[PDB]
Amino acid sequence: AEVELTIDGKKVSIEAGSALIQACEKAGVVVPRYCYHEKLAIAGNCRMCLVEVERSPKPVASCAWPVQAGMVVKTNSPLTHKAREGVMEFLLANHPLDCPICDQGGECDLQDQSMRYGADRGRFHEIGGKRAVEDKNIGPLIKTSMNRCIHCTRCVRFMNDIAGAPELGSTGRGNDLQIGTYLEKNLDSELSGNVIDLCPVGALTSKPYAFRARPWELKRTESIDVLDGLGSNIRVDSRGLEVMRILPRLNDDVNEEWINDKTRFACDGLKTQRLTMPLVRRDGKFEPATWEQALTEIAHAYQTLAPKENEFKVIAGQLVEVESLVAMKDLANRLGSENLALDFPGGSQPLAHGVDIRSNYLFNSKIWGIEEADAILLVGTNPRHEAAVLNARIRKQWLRSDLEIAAVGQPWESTFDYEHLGTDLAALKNALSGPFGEKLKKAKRPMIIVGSGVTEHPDAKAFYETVWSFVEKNASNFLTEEWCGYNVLQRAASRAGAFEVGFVVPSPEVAATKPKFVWLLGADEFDPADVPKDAFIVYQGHHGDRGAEIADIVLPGAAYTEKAGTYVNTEGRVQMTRAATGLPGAARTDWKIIRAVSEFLGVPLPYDDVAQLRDRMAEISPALAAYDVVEPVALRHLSKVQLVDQNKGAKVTGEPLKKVVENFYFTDVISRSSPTMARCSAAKETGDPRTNFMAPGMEEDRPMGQIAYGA
Amino acid sequence: PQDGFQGTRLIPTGADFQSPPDPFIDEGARDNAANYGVQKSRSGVDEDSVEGRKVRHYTVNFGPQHPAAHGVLRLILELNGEEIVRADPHVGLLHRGTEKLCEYKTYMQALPYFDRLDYVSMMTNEQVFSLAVEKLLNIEIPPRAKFIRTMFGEITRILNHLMSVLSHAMDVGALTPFLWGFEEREKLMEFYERVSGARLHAAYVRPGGVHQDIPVGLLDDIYQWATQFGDRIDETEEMLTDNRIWINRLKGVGVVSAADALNLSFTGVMLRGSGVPWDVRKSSPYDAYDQVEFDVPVGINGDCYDRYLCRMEEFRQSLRIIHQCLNKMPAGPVRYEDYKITPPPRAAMKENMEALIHHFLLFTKGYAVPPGDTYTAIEAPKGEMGVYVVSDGSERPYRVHIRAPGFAHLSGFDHITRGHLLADAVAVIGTMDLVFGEVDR
Amino acid sequence: FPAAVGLFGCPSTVANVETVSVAPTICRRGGAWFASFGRERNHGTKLFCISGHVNNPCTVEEEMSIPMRELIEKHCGGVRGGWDNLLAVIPGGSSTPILPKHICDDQLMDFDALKDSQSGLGTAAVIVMDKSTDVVRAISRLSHFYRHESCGQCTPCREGSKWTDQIMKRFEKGMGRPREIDMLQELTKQVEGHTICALGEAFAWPIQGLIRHFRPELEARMKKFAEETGGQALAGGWTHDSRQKGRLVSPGM
Amino acid sequence: GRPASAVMQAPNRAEVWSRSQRPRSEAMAGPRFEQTDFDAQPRPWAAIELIHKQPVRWTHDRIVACDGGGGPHGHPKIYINTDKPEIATCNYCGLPFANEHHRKYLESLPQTSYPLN
Amino acid sequence: AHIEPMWHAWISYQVDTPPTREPLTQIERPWAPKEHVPNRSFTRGAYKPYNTTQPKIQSWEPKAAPR
Ligand code: SF4
Ligand code: SF4
Ligand code: SF4
Ligand code: FES
Ligand SMILES: [Zn+2]
Repeated sequence: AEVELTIDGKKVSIEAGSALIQACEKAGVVVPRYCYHEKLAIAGNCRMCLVEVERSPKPVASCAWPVQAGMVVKTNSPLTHKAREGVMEFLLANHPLDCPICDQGGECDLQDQSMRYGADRGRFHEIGGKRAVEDKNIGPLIKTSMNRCIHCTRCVRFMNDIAGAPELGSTGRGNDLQIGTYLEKNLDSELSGNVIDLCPVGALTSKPYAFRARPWELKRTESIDVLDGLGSNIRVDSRGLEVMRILPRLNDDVNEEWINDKTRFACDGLKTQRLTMPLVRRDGKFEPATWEQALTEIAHAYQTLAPKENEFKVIAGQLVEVESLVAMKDLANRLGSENLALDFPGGSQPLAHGVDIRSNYLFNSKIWGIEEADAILLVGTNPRHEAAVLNARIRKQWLRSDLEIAAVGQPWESTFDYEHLGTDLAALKNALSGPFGEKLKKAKRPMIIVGSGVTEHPDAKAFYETVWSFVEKNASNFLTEEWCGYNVLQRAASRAGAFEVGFVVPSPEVAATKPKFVWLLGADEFDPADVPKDAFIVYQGHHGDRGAEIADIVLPGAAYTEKAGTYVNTEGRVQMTRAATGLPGAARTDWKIIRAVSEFLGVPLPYDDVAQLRDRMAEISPALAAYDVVEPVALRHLSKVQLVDQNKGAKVTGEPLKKVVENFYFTDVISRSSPTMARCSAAKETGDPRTNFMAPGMEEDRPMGQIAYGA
Repeated sequence: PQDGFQGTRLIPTGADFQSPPDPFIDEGARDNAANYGVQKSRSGVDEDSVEGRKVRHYTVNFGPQHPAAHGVLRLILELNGEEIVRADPHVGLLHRGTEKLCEYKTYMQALPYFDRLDYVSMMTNEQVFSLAVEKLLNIEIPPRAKFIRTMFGEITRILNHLMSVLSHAMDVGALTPFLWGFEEREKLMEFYERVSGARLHAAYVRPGGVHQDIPVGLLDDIYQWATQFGDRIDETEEMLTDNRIWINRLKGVGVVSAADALNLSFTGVMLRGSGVPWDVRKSSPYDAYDQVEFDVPVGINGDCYDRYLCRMEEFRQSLRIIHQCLNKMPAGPVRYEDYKITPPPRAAMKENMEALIHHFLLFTKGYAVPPGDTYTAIEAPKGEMGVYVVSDGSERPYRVHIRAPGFAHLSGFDHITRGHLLADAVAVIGTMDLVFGEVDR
Repeated sequence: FPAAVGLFGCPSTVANVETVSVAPTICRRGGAWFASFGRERNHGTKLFCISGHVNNPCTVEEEMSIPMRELIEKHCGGVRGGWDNLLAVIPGGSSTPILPKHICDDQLMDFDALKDSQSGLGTAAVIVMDKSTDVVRAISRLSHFYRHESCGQCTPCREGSKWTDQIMKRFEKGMGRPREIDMLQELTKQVEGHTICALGEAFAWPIQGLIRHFRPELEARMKKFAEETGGQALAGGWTHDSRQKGRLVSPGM
Repeated sequence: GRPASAVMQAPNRAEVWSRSQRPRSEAMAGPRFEQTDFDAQPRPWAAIELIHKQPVRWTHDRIVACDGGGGPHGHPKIYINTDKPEIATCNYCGLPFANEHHRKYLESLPQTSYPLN
Repeated sequence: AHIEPMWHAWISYQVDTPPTREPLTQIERPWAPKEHVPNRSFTRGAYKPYNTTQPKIQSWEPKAAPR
């Protein structure tokens, strides 16, 4: 129950067993902090949150003091003024005079709480000088400047608890206690860059970002990450033409103040291999074209080919937004094609789960549902390389509760413990018939999670009926008034939204019709068998990569940091990006390109504006008009039809499940063009813990340094 | 708001609350000689409302490209022969949006804007902005800063009056006093350029004191100048005070009564010329003024001649104040000793951590001014200069409005000038002492 | 609190060896038997490791609330070179404030009694010092001991045990001005009750007690260093002419 | 881009020293450079070459203080740890320091960043 | 603008010691202009400004793979 205390004269209620600092954020009372973070364990080390409490001889650490029945707390007394002034004097006594050369300046808690809570002048002038410690090499991503450390312990708590990376620590004792790894070794965690933001000071900073920007000259845009299927909420920091860095922002339902390194550190690939002009293939060379003489060249080819039903084919990639798929579905439909493929392997044939009921292809227990999960079965997915910040939530629930995890598929190095039940459908069949099925049966909030790798497999037909049959057998556990045990995990931002509007091959009759005109709508990981050699290929996208280099005509579209596009994440949350910058060169918005060519091809699309297309969108599925929320699947039990009734006789092959993410750093066009990810992969290949590994800086073997970054 | 869409109760207006004068004691149809048949509608046959909208008086654009315009004024004059029937001053030709630009600046970043309003009185303009922010900051600037600001406040007053009085004499035709007095002001801009690094836009007086301390030879050189400045006042006194052409160009010209001068928003000499004893440094003492003795020149006829005699007396009173400041200059800091407000010494910023953090935050974010609003006014050399500053509680002002004395004075131009000749308009522009950096802002 | 959650998260209690080494005797002999010694609120016997400038250092078991001089002058043979040669005693271990000769004369070696001296019984270690001691050196060595024995977890003792050590190392050789003695007094009181453990008190108390009874000694050698260098020292230990020799000296140093 | 005063990035260094530095040959080109005296153009010396002709300041102390040597004229006073067998550099001015405990190791390296002597 | 820098201060009464007797004219700077560098306006030696930074976005170099 919520107990009642008074803080600064005002009354506040809060659940018992809360920290007193927590009762302060409820009572609208500002309390200074360095070591305390809402998402970490309480450490008690900084001494900046000391407040006055009755019947208490000495100031109490508000972060570590349990709220009592009827305490009276003073956060503004002479005791608190004297403590905050004195602790600021201690934290600033061996702190380096490096505020001009530090990348935390203008965004520093130590200068903002020194200005608000400390004296204006220092009394520290010792002839002995300040403490100086040596710098450290913890990989290619995190530049070190350890004189700045104030010993808050936020990065060691994050690395050990949140991320499951127990390599960072604090060796030593006294004033010589030093954060780092004992041995000079790389930090191997996809959540690594999160210690840069957690760091109160700039001792742990970003190597790619070093010295480039100041925070006051940065425009702040609240957008969505599209580099995986979770739709992590991000803050995009731009200085005019150029994106400078990607920060996480709070969404406890989705990402929980964390982003992974690829979401974070691949933004430098937004400026490197871009498409800015239409190119028409002439005599085996790509020559520039005007937009008119590119759409005309497309229209002429389509007229010459005369594609009948389903000889027009469209493949959509990981980063496509719903304003493009709904616009492309309307273009192909009026051209006579229902052949609407997807970029993954097996993305050009009917899918094992259909798209009639949304609960077939979603994460039906929410991402927030893992917060309650008691038993989780994993089917053919590496939650680290697919949804890195969702993998952390599983670990968080696991450490603090009796959560049991087992998995079917390829073994993976994991941040949590799990039982490997096998690699194929025969193993999964024993898994449910065996102890983990009984564990799944006996548990409250049971959770089966199917990865999109299964949907790519030969036996997705058979895998998906096996799982759902277990679910339907076990409702009132799996299908209750408030619970959905069935989950499908998506690793690409475009795919749930593609399912939302039917952008999927309907029948093998459609899939068996060889196309002669193929539009690759941002598609770059397409299987070579899904693209005919003699088809007229049109590539639309923002990067010159595998898709653009095999096409006859390329059309420059927008990237996600320059469009306002809808994306649906793996659980069916509908989110919109916000443009951080304008369009480069002569690039267009993708749904305008599709609408523009509908003029040239003879079938113009009714809408001429984004609102008219978002009205079209909302009558394909009305959930697309409800942003930031997840709609409940009304007819949940109708998922039996496409999952079991439609998947009964399957030629099971027994081929084991695959590892669909070979390289975490390279998963799409933006990542494959990022210099920072190129250094992450290369350092991970050889283990070089050095900060300047393929970056500017002096080294012992590099006396003169280099201007090259990423080489 | 919503009710205004359709017809509702009419908002009451000054015409409604008009009252009829009592006929027992009313004497005369015009107690003012300003409206005594020296305006429009004193000739012709019909009024200019109907059947008269087809004709014009002789209308001449007096400025902007005009010497007597002293800059950037477009004074549209309607002449009946060589007599002014209507004067319409058109301003905004030096309007540069200073008050909007101040809203995208920190409080430090906005202070150089005040240098450029009355741009012969830079350090006085700086003071009124520095005293408004200091009031909203609830801080007390040290005694040495208060004595530097009053001494350079009166050095500024002399600099303005040299430009004002001798520009005014130049317009009436006297050339030589202008040349003599511009050596003295050329002398006094050394004192500016020695404490600041600028002859004109010092950026010296700032919220919290002054930017730097005066150099070690400055007080002796100011006193050396002071021992001869009396003779300078007397030789310009020697060409104009008794000159019979000076007396007949200014005596009886631009006459404003005491009760109308207040109603016209007149301040300074424009008000004190009419016989009112009023000085903002006497009535609301600021800085070190309540620590010095000075007299207040007050005229009795409210004309260009009395205003000239009051300004030539303020030369002598400013030099009198300056001497006392030199004598009473205390030791101590020239900046409030709080590094959360004023920048720390460069030595301290390079030596100590809390000094570096404070230097870094004061030059990027600025200091935060506690929320509220204030009207602060000082006796500027041209009148009551005021500022209305609204504070968010953040580091940028929400609103900075400058109350410029010459804006209030140029508005009463047609009131006092209609009926005089074209030369008398030139006489009234110079006695009213306009600088259009403050008029337009 | 260990009584709830302690070792391995289990209910726990920490107790000293001497505390536990008497309890069985407290039963076989009696609570009244043991409560027969010391003063009203202080009972029983005590061990007394009496080191320092005594002519016969030794530990001894002796009754609590014994006057210190008789404890020193009888069990340990008395102060080296006689009682008059005594200058100061640490009546507990290094974590208790120093006591000058003039208060040692009638001091009961007692939990409550040493408290009134603004000190503590501590561990009943008794370090005595002669009139030939460098007392600031003795205290500064302890301030150096605590700089090395701080864990480094919290801001006040990780930064304050090193800061206080550098001040004490300066104060030995008089590199400082007297108003810094007050500045060091303030520093210790910003540590005193602002820490995770009592080690912050353990390095602040010995400094404070030295300020409390030996400031003229601290003042005498600050004055001497000034005449030695031809000028009063600046804050931090810099010489008066630092600015003249092109050093960096903030206003007020 | 005919003369060397329009190609060499600096008189003391020919190539660029930053990732983003536009080469001089790529910025002295164009119509704005068609009747121009190239050697009259501002062509300052590269500081990256100059700082590295400084010799190492050898020291036995663990921690060195650098304030730029100018007193108030220099830079904010900082402290450089010299524990790694590597030349420690001041982050403000680039002056090189080494600890004598690595004198034998540094005088064995095939190359270095600053003159050891 | 033909007056050398140190003498520009002496002619301006900004110093009293002439550059003959002024120690700061002795700090050896190998990077300092050896020759006299006056105001170069109205000549072909007039300073021409330029971007010192590389462009901010790099376009794809097209690579049309063989069909
Ligand atoms: S962390 Fe960086 S910006 Fe903040 S106080 Fe320290 S040096 Fe200055
Ligand atoms: S490196 Fe940063 S997060 Fe880690 S202990 Fe030091 S200050 Fe805290
Ligand atoms: S007081 Fe205790 S916790 Fe704090 S630094 Fe000293 S030994 Fe460590
Ligand atoms: S916030 Fe409570 S001690 Fe650090
Ligand atoms: Zn340096």
